[PDB]
Amino acid sequence: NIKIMRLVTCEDIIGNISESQGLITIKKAFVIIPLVLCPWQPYTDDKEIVIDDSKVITITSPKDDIIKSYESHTRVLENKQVEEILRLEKEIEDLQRMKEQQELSLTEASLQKLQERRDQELR
Amino acid sequence: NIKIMRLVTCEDIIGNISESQGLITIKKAFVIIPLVLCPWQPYTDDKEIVIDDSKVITITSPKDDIIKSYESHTRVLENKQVEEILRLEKEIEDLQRMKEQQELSLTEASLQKLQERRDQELR
Amino acid sequence: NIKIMRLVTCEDIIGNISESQGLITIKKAFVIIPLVLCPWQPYTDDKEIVIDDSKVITITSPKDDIIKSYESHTRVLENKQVEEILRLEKEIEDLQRMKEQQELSLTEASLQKLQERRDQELR
Amino acid sequence: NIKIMRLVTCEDIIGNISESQGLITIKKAFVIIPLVLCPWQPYTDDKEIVIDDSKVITITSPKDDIIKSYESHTRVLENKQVEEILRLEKEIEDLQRMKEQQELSLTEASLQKLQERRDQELR
Ligand SMILES: *C1=CC(=O)N(c2ccc3ccc4cccc5ccc2c3c45)C1=O
Ligand SMILES: *C1=CC(=O)N(c2ccc3ccc4cccc5ccc2c3c45)C1=O
Ligand SMILES: *C1=CC(=O)N(c2ccc3ccc4cccc5ccc2c3c45)C1=O
Ligand SMILES: *C1=CC(=O)N(c2ccc3ccc4cccc5ccc2c3c45)C1=O
Ligand SMILES: *C1=CC(=O)N(c2ccc3ccc4cccc5ccc2c3c45)C1=O
Ligand SMILES: *C1=CC(=O)N(c2ccc3ccc4cccc5ccc2c3c45)C1=O
Ligand SMILES: *C1=CC(=O)N(c2ccc3ccc4cccc5ccc2c3c45)C1=O
Ligand SMILES: *C1=CC(=O)N(c2ccc3ccc4cccc5ccc2c3c45)C1=O
Repeated sequence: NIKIMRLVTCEDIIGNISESQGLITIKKAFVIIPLVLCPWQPYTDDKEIVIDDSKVITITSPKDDIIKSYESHTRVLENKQVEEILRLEKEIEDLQRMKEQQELSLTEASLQKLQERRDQELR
Repeated sequence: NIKIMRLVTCEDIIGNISESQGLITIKKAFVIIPLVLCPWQPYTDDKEIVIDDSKVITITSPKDDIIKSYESHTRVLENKQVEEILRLEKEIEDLQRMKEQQELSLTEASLQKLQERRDQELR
Repeated sequence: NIKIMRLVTCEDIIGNISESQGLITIKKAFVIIPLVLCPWQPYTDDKEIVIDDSKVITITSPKDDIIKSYESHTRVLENKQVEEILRLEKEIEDLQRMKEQQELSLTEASLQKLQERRDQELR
Repeated sequence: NIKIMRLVTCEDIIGNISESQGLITIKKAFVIIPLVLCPWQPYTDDKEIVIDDSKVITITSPKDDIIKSYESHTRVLENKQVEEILRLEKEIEDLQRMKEQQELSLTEASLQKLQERRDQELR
């Protein structure tokens, strides 16, 4: 149910909406800058945002081109996210392996000092 | 038993030595460059190195200043190693936490695609 | 309950909120300038601010990084406040001591004139 | 059994070694230039080189990074060799085909003269 929302604060946002008796929920909202798509709330990790219907100006069905652009944007963002996750996987694996290798070639007294220092760190 | 070793290849190396009937073992060897101390074998992680006595020119007891410098050098190296280990601990902890936070705010389909992609990676 | 508030006047403010049936209270509110945190009401000394729910656009849970930055900002502000209080303590103590020392080395007639002048001041 | 060998001629060479009672064999030896890996004996086609143990200074186990670099170097060299073999296969096939085509369009007297000339060549 991809639709365009007009907010009271002269804002146009496209997203997948679900309508209830008094309030509506929106997913993957994007503000439209005359086109440029920008994340509506780049401060939260919530999947959906609830909003009262009293702050609604117009609800409408967008054009096919807008829907296609919205789909492409979301797909590109998700692909970037999964690529970043894979990159972080590889980086953390490499770092852990090299750190373990460094830890292996240590001295008993140095190991005890490291343990005490880490205990003081966590203190 | 900190002592100075003269090798057949015109080399002077100071280290803690243990003498056996045919071969001798050395720990924390350091070549002396006319003074500059350099690691003797910066390619292995072994704690001690065994060497036949037939390749021995002279064994001798060093001066007090040389022993003090050797002790200071070893202590500084060990302190640097433990500091690096602590730094790596902090870095890997931060990276793992941020990666988990990134993983939390994902989509089910994206998570499935990530799982399949990781399986293909390990393939 | 650190949360992000969207006001009707296109404003985003993070703070510790408490929700009631008709109105909500907020503590340590901070406007977000695209990040920069600014005090929401730098004109009042009240600990909490009450606001009707009819002026609410969205309530949401922020990210971990935002919460950490908010905590650090509040802690830094409180530390600055307590340091300023200590500085003022020291300054007023020094000023009072030096003023008392000045008052000690006076003349009886001058003291009477000072008393009359202070009485006229308060008149 | 990838290990580092110190020779009497102030040389460090890494390779896969096999130890016997009096002599040791080494495969894929590589001199280390402070890192740069160079073929130890770029004059022979022998798979393994035998050497007496009396010319041994130190035998040691290298680090994981050195082993990884050695493996990568050997794999790259083998891939280059097989690629060159394939290139030579293609070149010799093309040359033989074109030479046969040239031989086909000849004259009987010219063919006899060619046969006599080749016989004189081999003489
Ligand atoms: C109320 C305050 C404010 O800043 N608003 C606002 C929010 C978003 C936009 C986006 C684009 C745009 C272009 C020209 C003017 C203009 C004015 C105000 C806003 C704008 C905006 C509010 O709605
Ligand atoms: C994210 C993308 C975007 O365009 N944003 C945005 C939305 C509304 C406004 C209103 C006013 C204004 C003034 C100066 C700069 C600026 C930047 C971005 C936005 C602005 C904006 C996003 O928040
Ligand atoms: C045999 C070969 C070689 O290179 N050697 C060698 C090893 C270490 C050193 C250290 C310092 C130094 C100073 C001046 C000359 C010189 C020559 C050779 C070596 C030197 C070296 C061997 O012993
Ligand atoms: C590590 C420290 C050091 O001084 N090394 C060293 C030992 C022997 C030699 C011999 C010859 C030579 C020629 C050019 C450069 C160079 C650098 C370091 C050394 C050299 C050396 C160590 O291996
Ligand atoms: C209404 C009047 C006004 O001035 N508003 C306002 C309040 C705060 C901000 C903060 C940042 C910002 C950036 C770009 C444009 C813009 C417009 C209006 C405001 C802004 C603002 C009102 O909301
Ligand atoms: C305190 C910090 C801050 O950024 N404030 C702030 C909030 C809203 C606005 C809106 C418009 C405007 C125009 C010119 C200057 C200016 C300065 C600060 C603010 C402004 C603002 C605070 O009040
Ligand atoms: C004996 C003669 C000779 O030339 N040696 C020799 C063999 C290999 C190397 C490699 C690198 C290097 C660096 C600095 C000095 C130096 C000296 C001698 C050799 C060196 C070498 C012998 O060992
Ligand atoms: C192959 C690679 C390499 O580095 N080689 C090599 C080994 C030892 C020496 C010793 C002395 C010397 C003097 C001038 C040039 C030169 C080049 C290469 C080597 C040298 C060397 C190989 O043989």
